[PDB]
Amino acid sequence: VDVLDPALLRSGRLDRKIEFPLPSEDSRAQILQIHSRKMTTDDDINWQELARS
Amino acid sequence: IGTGYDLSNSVFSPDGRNFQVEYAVKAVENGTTSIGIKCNDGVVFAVEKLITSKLLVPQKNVKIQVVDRHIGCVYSGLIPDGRHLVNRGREEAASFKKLYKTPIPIPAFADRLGQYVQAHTLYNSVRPFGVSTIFGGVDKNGAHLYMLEPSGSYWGYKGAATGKGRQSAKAELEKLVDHHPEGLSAREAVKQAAKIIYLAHEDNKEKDFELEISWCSLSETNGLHKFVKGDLLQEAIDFAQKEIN
Amino acid sequence: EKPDVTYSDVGGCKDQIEKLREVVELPLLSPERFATLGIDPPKGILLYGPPGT
Amino acid sequence: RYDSRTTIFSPEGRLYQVEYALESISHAGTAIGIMASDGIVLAAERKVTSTLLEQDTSTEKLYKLNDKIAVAVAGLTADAEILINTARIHAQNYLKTYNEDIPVEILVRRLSDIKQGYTQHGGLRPFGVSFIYAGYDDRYGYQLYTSNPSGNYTGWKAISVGANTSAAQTLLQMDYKDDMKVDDAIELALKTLSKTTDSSALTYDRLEFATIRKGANDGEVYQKIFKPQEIKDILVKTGIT
Amino acid sequence: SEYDRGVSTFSPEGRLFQVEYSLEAIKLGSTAIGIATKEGVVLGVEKRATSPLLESDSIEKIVEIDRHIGCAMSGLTADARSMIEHARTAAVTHNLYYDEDINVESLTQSVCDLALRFGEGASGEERLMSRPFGVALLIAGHDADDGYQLFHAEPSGTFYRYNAKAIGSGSEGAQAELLNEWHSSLTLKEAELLVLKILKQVMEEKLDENNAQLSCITKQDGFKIYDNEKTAELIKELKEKEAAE
Amino acid sequence: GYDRALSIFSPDGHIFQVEYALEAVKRGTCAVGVKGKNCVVLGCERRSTLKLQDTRITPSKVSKIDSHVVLSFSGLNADSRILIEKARVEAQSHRLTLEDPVTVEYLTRYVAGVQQRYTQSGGVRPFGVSTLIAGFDPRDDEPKLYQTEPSGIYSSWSAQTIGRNSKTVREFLEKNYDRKEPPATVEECVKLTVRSLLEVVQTGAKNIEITVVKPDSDIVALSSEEINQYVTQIEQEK
Amino acid sequence: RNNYDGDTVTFSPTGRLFQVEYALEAIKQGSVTVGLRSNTHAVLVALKRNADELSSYQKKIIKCDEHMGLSLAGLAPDARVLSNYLRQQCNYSSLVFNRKLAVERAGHLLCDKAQKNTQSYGGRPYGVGLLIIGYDKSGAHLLEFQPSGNVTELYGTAIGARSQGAKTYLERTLDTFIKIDGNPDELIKAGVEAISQSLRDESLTVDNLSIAIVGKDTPFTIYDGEAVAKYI
Ligand SMILES: Nc1ncnc2c1ncn2[C@@H]1O[C@H](COP(=O)(O)OP(=O)(O)OP(=O)(O)O)[C@@H](O)[C@H]1O
Repeated sequence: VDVLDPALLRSGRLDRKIEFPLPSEDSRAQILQIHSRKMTTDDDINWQELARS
Repeated sequence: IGTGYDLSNSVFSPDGRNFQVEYAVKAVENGTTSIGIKCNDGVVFAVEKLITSKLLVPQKNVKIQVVDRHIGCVYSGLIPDGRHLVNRGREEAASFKKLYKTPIPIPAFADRLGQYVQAHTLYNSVRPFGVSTIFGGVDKNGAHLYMLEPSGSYWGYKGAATGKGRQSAKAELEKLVDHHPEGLSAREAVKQAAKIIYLAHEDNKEKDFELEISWCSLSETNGLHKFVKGDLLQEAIDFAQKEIN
Repeated sequence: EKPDVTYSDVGGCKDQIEKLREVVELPLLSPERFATLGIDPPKGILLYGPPGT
Repeated sequence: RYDSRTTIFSPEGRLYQVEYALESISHAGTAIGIMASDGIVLAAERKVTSTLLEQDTSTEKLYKLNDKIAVAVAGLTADAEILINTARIHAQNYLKTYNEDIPVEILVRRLSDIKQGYTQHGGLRPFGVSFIYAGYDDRYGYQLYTSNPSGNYTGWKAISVGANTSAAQTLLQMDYKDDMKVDDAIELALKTLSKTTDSSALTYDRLEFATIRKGANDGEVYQKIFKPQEIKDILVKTGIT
Repeated sequence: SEYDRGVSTFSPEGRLFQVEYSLEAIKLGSTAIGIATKEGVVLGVEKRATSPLLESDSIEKIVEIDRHIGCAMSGLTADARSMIEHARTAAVTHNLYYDEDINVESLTQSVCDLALRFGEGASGEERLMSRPFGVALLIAGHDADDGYQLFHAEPSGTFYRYNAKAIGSGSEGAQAELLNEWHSSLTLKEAELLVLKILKQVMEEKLDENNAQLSCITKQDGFKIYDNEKTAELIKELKEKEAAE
Repeated sequence: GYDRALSIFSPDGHIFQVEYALEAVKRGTCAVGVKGKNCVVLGCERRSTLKLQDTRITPSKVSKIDSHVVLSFSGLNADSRILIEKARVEAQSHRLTLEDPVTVEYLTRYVAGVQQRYTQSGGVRPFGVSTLIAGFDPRDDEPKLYQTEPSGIYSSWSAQTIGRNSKTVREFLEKNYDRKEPPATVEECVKLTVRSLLEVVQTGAKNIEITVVKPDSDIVALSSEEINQYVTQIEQEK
Repeated sequence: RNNYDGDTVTFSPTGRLFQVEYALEAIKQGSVTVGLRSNTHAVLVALKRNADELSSYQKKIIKCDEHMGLSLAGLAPDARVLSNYLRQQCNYSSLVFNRKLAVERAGHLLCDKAQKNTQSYGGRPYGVGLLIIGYDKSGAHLLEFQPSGNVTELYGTAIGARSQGAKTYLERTLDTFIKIDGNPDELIKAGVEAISQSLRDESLTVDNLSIAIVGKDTPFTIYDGEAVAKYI
């Protein structure tokens, strides 16, 4: 955030500054799931339990 | 940030504050919904205790702990840390009972607790606490509810709330002042606590909860602290279930 | 083309050498297993380390 | 760097703290002690002088620690203060216990041990102060020592610490004769002090002086500080003033 | 790295790399071999000289802890003076308290208790030793009740019972040999020549009694540290045996 | 960086403080011990810096612990100072408890034990001194020469050099010395001790210091004149 | 950063401690063990790991008392100090109050002990989980100790390496083994099946089995050798 040029730091060139954090606990479990639906899934997997790890 | 300020907890930033104490609060955010509902003839405590898996035993772990036999306390944030402040409260409470031969006043407890938290910011071989603690009871001068921040700030509260889903919780408390300008009876403030915590579980929705409610009331518990259980608790469950749906 | 080097001219039967076999030889012999699992078969490898290994 | 504390050594096993503490002595003025057959003379130099400065109430680099042994001081003076008192107290502890005055070698040994002890253990600072001990004991008659800020001692017939150590040392030993008269001992001190010192006119107020003799007032070790009016005279005999 | 500058600071593996490192101090010191048998445990060592002016007949690296408990060591001897000191005290205080032989196993624990000490304080064992111990022991003795036992006391971990163990520098190649040459059919005389046989293999020195030293724990013969003639005799038998082969 | 405390180790298991302490010995001048069949000669390089410096009042490199134990040292002079008085008291405390003349084994083991205690501790450095502790006992006729090292490890050796350029002096001593035959006469024990020291002094026959210890509490320190007859005797054969 | 990883008295910006988190990693590297219980019985089954085959194993069960005991997963030095402190407490309780202290009441003291070293500057944190069992008047109990020091009362748990397949087993058979009361054989049996599933690079032998059992009519007893020959 401190490599942002002063040209765009003037109003009316950016107006929304929108933060992306590092995926929280609840967010990890969902990301893991979609990756897991490319390959076979099983009842063995519990994503909530992988996310804690 | 660095340069002290967040690396040591007695060092002040140019902002006149300490960023580690904000971080102490952040751990409270991560902790779960606990309310205390002040009443005109008692005090009510409710807590959401989440169920991680169903191997857990029902009603056998809590965050409700008693000091004396008339002061209820519940903490949210870091669980083992929160135990130890109440434990330290007991040792303090015991000393008051020895010297003065009398239960502690709830404003006396509020002063002694706030000295203990504030001390853990004066040294750097110590860690701060990272818990809020809703507490209070009934004494001479009636019922009093206080809530302590990990900041070491307190004030009297007509409603106190902490944990993650506290946004919903604070709004429902303020509605409770408006609908009943006495803050309602302690019996129905138990039911009122169950409806709050269930809405607070819409913020915690991914897992299951266990509702534990306790009270200490002037004549509905006969001036003593007891757990709210059995047909009282079953009622709360049922009222709460009805009113979300 | 076609080196006059085998795993006799390398000492150690190291951990990296066991993971190295899996990348080249295993999906070349049988791309069937990789397809069924639903992983896309290893074919990229980066050997890196201190000098003189 | 490995100058963070006394505990820690460089690759080569030297300790920088000792080194700094030696250098501390030579940022305060020249001090010269000469032993002679007929007395040991002490002379020191004032690093301070302002026009409104007084220095007639006390000598700021000469203390008698006992009625037979006295020390001239080189180093930081606050550091000096603590130790001057420790030594003098230890001296009289000896007097209480044995009903006779402390031998020189013990007195020096005690302070170098304390100074080393601050290096050997703890967080405490080393204290860079070099004392020239001039004493008399029946073990070796007149004895002139100095103590290192490295925390050990060496016997002497002359030594110079404080500013211009190299300059003072060659000049003193060139005009040394094994015997030496106490008057010549005085005359020599003043001559080496002028050359070293960057104040062209060496006046009596830039000088501290004591002469220590058992050849004067026999059967009694007698240490006598010269007054300003006596120091004023000897400068005219050496032709400075 | 950064996890070898704290002794209460763990690695992102959950370990202490101050402690890990002390394992390599143990390995640095010269080889020691112990082999338990059903007749006694034979404890052999390696020494090193750089000058023949070294008195090799008046140096310790097999030490007597009792008249039936002996030990070998490997690693830093600065640490070992202290380690062996503690362990002498325990055997003696046991006979003080009890008039009966210490247990081999029990001794093994007490040693490891002093090993635990890395800082100061801690309940139920007030800590007085300030750094990691850099010394291990092979602990061999005899109590009747468990017969002859061989343990390796590991300051980093805790004690592991062995039926044969090599520590030090030459440990990796010895352990494999000791797999193929520990039997449930060993005799005490054969064990003696076995130890020398394994030592020579990993010793890049000359085999002589000047850098070796056998000893036994036999409960009927007492703890006997052997003579130079005696060990010399065992060097001689070894060579005639392997000449024929 | 693991040379910042004695509570932090390197991946090889060293505390570099001890390693840097051994280099500190080398700053202090050499000391040589050599035993014979009925003596030990403990001989040392002495320093003569200036005419001003004395010898009376200027420390010796030999200090006598007691009447049947002697001690030489090499290292920093301040560090050995606390160690010697400390050593002397320990030596007295033996007799106080037991009521017997001090054992040489007891003495090397406690004195390096003081060193050991410091090294074990992480908040304080130990000394930077290696010593020779030589002696006899009135009961035992066996001559003993022991060593300490800055780690607080004590070792026993028939003959040893420690101090300044010790290694070079060592190699010469190996050859002449035999565990099968040490020097038979005292005078011959002294000749070897001198032959070794000649090397470190370069020239200086006032700079070679000889002391002799024999059983039945015989310690002598040789006159300047006596040390000089050896030097001249060694040059005629040389 | 992980420049908050340099202390035990310094919370991170997100309100975590890295020290307590790395300690969780140490459980995972520690040896697997399964707890479970019934109204009238409680069992630990633990995998006894050797360093090699000249090594005669290691006890993973420490007897706390005659009605209490614990098992371990993670650091062996750490299990040792907290076992000493816990044993003192059992002695204390029995000396001063004539009483078998409740498992759960016992567990709040061990929780504090942990948090002492968390609060203070120095004091190594603890990077072990202990599974606590006991049988008092209030029946069997099972606590799971954390390196935070939190105490969790469960009907069943597993910790260590590859211990997640044992939690999926127990969940399914949860209600089954509780109802079995007055029959230790079955509860014992269940703990063996759980820890079968864990395995990798290992096969159960006689001397990998250590079963620790306390119950309605049973002292704290650790079973080994010919008595686990009926359950290998
Ligand atoms: N595995 C090995 N077996 C035998 N010798 C080896 C082995 N590894 C390295 N060497 C020796 O080291 C020499 C030089 O190193 P080599 O070419 O194997 O290394 P590299 O780490 O791949 O190098 P670079 O940085 O030069 O690309 C070889 O010619 C060989 O003699």
